[PDB]
Amino acid sequence: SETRTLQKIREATQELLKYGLLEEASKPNLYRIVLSHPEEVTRILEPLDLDIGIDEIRGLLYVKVRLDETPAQDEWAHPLVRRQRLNLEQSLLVAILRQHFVAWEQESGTGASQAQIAIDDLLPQLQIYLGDPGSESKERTRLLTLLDQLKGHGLVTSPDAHERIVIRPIIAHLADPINLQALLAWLREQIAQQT
Amino acid sequence: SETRTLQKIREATQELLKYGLLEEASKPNLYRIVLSHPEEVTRILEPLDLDIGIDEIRGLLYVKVRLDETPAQDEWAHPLVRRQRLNLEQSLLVAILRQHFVAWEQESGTGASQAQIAIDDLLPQLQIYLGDPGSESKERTRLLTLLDQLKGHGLVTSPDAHERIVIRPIIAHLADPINLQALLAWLREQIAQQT
Amino acid sequence: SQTVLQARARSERDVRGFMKTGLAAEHHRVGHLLNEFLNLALKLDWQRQMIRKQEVPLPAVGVAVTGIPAIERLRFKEVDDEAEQTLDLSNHAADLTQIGD
Amino acid sequence: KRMSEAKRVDTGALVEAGADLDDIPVYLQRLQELTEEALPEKLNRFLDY
Amino acid sequence: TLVDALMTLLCANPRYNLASTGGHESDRDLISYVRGVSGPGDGGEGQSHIARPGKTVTGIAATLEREGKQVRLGALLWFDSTSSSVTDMKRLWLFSDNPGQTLEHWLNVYHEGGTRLLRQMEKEAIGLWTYPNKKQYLARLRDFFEVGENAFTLLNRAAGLKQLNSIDEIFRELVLDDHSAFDRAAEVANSFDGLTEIHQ
Amino acid sequence: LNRSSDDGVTQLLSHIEHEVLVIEERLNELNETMFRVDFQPDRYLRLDTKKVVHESLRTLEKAQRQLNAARFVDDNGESHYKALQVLVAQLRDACERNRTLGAKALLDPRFRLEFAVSVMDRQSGNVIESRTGSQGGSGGEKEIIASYVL
Amino acid sequence: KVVHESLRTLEKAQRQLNAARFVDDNGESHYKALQVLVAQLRDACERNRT
Amino acid sequence: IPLEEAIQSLSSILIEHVSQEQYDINQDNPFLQASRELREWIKRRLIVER
Repeated sequence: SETRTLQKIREATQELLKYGLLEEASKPNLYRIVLSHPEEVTRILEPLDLDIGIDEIRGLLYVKVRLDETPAQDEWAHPLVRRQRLNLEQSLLVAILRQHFVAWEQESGTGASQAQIAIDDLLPQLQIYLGDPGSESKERTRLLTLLDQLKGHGLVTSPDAHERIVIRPIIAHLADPINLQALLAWLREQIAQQT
Repeated sequence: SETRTLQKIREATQELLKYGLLEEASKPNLYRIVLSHPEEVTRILEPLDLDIGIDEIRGLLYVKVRLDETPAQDEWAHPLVRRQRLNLEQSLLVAILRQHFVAWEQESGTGASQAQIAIDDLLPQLQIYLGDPGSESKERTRLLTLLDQLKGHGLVTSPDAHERIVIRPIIAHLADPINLQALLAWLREQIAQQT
Repeated sequence: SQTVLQARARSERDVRGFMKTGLAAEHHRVGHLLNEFLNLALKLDWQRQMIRKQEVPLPAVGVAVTGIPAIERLRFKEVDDEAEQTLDLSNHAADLTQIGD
Repeated sequence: KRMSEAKRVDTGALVEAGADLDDIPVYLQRLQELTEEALPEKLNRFLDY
Repeated sequence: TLVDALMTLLCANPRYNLASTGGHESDRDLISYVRGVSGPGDGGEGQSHIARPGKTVTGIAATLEREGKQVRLGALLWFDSTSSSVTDMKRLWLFSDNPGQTLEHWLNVYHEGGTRLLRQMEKEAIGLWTYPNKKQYLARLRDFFEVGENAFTLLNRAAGLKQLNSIDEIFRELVLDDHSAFDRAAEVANSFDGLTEIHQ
Repeated sequence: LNRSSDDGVTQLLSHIEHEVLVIEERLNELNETMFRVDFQPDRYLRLDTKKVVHESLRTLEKAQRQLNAARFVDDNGESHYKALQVLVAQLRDACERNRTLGAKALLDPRFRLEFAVSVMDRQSGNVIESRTGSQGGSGGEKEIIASYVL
Repeated sequence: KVVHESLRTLEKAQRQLNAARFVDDNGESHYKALQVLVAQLRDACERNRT
Repeated sequence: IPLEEAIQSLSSILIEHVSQEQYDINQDNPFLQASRELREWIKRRLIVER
């Protein structure tokens, strides 16, 4: 009887609300459809106070809160988007990945295909701020579980068979990147002070 | 140009999606709002393959999957369903709860008030099926674990001070004649396999 | 004796209640289907954890959509700083006029 | 088919009735009740308001 | 920097550095002052441009006098960590009419102890008031100076705004008090809710 | 199809690279001129540039590579033709929508790089301000930034 | 004094409702008119920044 | 027997049999060993806790 919203756009909206990320590099058809119907998706998502911000340069979409234009509420609050604060280790790892992504973009450009970073490369860098937990096995297990945890948020890909990882473009649009730089530099300076 | 759904409707539908079900017994100001504009809520939920289902007799609104115009798909494989498929032992307790609910409902008539049941009455019922481990502590822990897992589905509240639990009226819809007939057919098929 | 009699007091009270239920649902349609299902349940072998971890084909209702993983929602760790205090509040008498031409 | 569709549109009053021919009397009773008492009362209230 | 140090207390939602932009947009925020961000930085790893990256404290106070009577406005802002997000900055606005209460006094008290100490001092001392959020403090300013809320915002946008591009906009948004009947219209619409429910 | 060649697209991309290199080299002379003046007591300004690989160029390169791979699977040349059609589709769509920045960042040399004013230390050469605009600044300082760059 | 089109349309709906009270039906058209009046209020309240 | 007192008594008793290596009686943690076997018996229906 009544018209139904086209199939692939329903698929796109459901997937985008499941993961929060769409990438031309991993779902080209859906990304193309969503960009070819920019008004329809934003109209479907408008009732929920959700809205998509499109990053053509990196070929990435992401769901961001739509709340009103600078109302009396300085900080947005939403019923679905439950705010989370990462624990210390996750914060430091995200800062490391952020710095690597920014450095690589400084050389190859904005949106250049990300160079894979070996798992072995990361362990010394976390050892600067966390030391050695007792064994190589323990530290590698910790790093792998942290990478798996971050893959949930879509910041990184799963390690390949050669044990390297890629940095998802999403990491550029983190909430407040100034927090990572400041905390990272602060701990880096504290360790030099104490040593 | 820009058209925003009525802010009240946005609030009501956001809460309804957050909790998965709504009631006049707890949130009347939103239950009425949804009950006055069912077309708007249905069309807002239409793209996500979610559809409202109304209950004026008891004061219950709930959201349910859709297969219309994309049929022949398992409901739980839907992308947004965030909880697991029901477990057999959980459905057993669901059947017992539904039996108590029908008794209470036909005693006090379909309508207001809550269908309360004491934890004492449920331990014996399960004792027949699940066996007796000869330790009231262990079987009490088992029953509380089952109830907690059912709170994840929104069928019951947690035990309160007097060791009682309210059977949320949504149970009347989770186990109704069609679903029970399908469940009976499947259980008979399993029994036949066992032979 | 007062423990055994208490045990029977619980056991009898919790069956005199169970039988009041069932009577109220013998002729109600959903009650009838429920009694059929409950009867069919006994044949199963519940002791095996695997049999009572099957997945019945019941529908999904009250499906809740939450935790939309918007990237903006994240926040980072707040590491406390406690080494020292900046009590210094000097008057800054160095404000004497030293200015160019 | 038509009983299933009626259930779909139906708001709660028939949650306790299946889609087999046994339960047709309940649907007929619902239609009778709507035609006789509930509908005219609701219409009277609506017009008065 | 000084003009905005003053204006942080006066206006509800200030437009910092307004005069430079020409009168239509502001391009700073309270955090960039508390931390004293000197500029956009080197754009890479460097953190040299930020003055007080660690746990820091800050305060501002303005003293206005009439016929010898002193009303000393004040404000306190501090971080407990490196975080520079608005929700982690903890604030305490202050209003007083006692000459003895001073910003240095407040800073010394804070150095002795956190917010709880200042709240106790509020009970102890006469002619002093504090507010954990800016709204109640602004209400106090309104009831003290007997002016509608629009007046201070008018003052802020008057610090620059050397254009006056449209008299209508200025007199509609910056001069005339808000008397819109939106709440009354909402109430009137809600009166028909019963009819809608019955009809549905 | 055998006689057909892929030279057309690669030559266009090479020409675009030449244009970008020409623009960068021309900016190089301005950078050298700008070294001679003091934007500040001991700071001399400079113009930088990064390279913006728009998603369209990545997709076009991927299509070209898969075309190179598709020639060597024989199905009456159907796969090769399909790959060529896919590759040509991007170009045609960009031509039809040249006004959108999406195609500009693929066919326009001016959009292949992103500019940013920078402040250099005269002695050490370490950058202090990677000024991407004039947000913030004191005014007057804003004025000198604007005047220098313009 | 500048009367905007919105107030004029609301006045037109006011008059339409006033004249529509008396039509003979099940109340359908009267309810239609009343709701179309209120819809102007709700729409105005929601987009209050326009 | 209240359960905690039962654990106490059984743990104390097990200590007086550690020298019986003929049944692999160990020394790591008497309280945990009690917590284990005082329920191993319950599942064997020798003792029942109510």
